[PDB]
Amino acid sequence: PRSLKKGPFIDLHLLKKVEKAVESGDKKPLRTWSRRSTIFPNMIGLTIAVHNGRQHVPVFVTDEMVGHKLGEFAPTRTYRGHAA
Amino acid sequence: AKLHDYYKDEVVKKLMTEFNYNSVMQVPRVEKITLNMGVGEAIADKKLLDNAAADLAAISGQKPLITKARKSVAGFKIRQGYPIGCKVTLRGERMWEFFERLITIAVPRIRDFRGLSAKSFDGRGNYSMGVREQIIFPEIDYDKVDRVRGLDITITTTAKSDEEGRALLAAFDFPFR
Amino acid sequence: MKKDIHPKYEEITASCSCGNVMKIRSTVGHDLNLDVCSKCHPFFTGKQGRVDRFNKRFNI
Amino acid sequence: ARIAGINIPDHKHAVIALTSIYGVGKTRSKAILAAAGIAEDVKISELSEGQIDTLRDEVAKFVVEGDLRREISMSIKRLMDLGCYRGLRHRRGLPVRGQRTKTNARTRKGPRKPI
RNA sequence: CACGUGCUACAAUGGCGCAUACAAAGAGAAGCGACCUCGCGAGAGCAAGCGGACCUCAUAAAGUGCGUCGUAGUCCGGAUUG
Ligand SMILES: [K+]
Ligand SMILES: [K+]
Ligand SMILES: [K+]
Ligand SMILES: [Zn+2]
Repeated sequence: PRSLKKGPFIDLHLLKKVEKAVESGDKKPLRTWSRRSTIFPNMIGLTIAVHNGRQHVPVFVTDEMVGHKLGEFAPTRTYRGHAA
Repeated sequence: AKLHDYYKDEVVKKLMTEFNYNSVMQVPRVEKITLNMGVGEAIADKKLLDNAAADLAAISGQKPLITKARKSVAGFKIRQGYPIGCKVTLRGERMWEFFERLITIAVPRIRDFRGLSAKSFDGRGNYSMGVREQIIFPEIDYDKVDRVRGLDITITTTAKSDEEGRALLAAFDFPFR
Repeated sequence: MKKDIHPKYEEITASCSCGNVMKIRSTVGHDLNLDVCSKCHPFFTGKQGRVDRFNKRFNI
Repeated sequence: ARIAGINIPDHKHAVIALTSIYGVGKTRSKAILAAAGIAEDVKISELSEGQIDTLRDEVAKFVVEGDLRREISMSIKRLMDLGCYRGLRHRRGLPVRGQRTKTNARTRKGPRKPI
């Protein structure tokens, strides 16, 4: 995991968007490709659509989700089982 | 003895106030405690039932009564009159001594004890609980235990309802989650 | 009680770490030393997130 | 003899015997013994009841047995409820730490299941 | 799910603890980095030396002595998961 001294990593563009959305009010889901960005407390109650490589997957941030990367909640590979 | 003395000295007064009972006879009493072991494995081996009986005897302090199948059951591969369990009925002094031992020593010795369910009343004020391991009872020796045997304990009460039953047990500070 | 069919049942002294001593009838016969009892057991005594975690670890 | 609601082996040395407790490994076992002032080589049978009580106090400091199991269960449950990648791996009974699944992964998957 | 090539084991000709011997070959400047301090540790800070038979990587390990474990799914194994 990222060293504590470096602090949590977030893409600047996502941070700006989140701040604007929080200030604005309840907003349409934010569309981001930043799967690597850590989920922050301010994000809670916001819906962020995270790219999974082919589509943006809506994620409603919750308190438990905080401290996890956005990509964790958007699955990249599709598998419905062999011989299914 | 002590718990019986406690019942008369304290429990009656607390219950009388709580339920506004007209008479002392109205106050719920612990009629009996029945300890049962269902030894299905006995059908394969007779000795297992004997060992279970010996364990129940040590815990109860009383020789157990062997129970036998009421009717033949294909599912369990049992025929009527085949011994498949043992029980002891505890009354009076022996009951109160067991009740004390259970609350004071055995229940604490239960692994990962987080309290007993208060929803285990049968609807008529009688409380049933299961013991997963005979080890909890101090009389049983961990070193000499051939097999882990559980038992089911039922406390029969003169309580008309579950609320009266739970109150009676609560008065004795029976552990409840 | 019937005679000669029951286990011997005599008063024994049970001692605990908390120091509670109880004299009870039992088939055990020998005096018992107990790790725990009703008096000292945590349940009886009553002795028995992410947002906060984030703030503590990553306070800026 | 009886610590943390379990029976530790009397014949074994204390350092080994303590590891029988869930949540106690060799390191914690050594730490507990050092705090209790009991030598690692000493057998549990040899220890006095007072010595056993000191051990019990030391064990109480660490989360162990049922309490630990509850914590572990909650942590896994949280992940599965979250629906995070790790949670999904727990649900499917597949490796959670990015190991290969094309071959191996038998510990998580279990015995090979013929097509 | 099937196969190939490996690694680690299933222990006592071993495991673990402590103490203590004996190599070769090689690499290094957006590099090798000592010492000292700090951290259980991975490391961190500070900071020599060395473009090298000079300084650094860098500890050889098996071994040996002593102690312990005593044939157990173990003081074997170290997968898996928090
Ligand atoms: K352990
Ligand atoms: K993978
Ligand atoms: K390999
Ligand atoms: Zn006590």
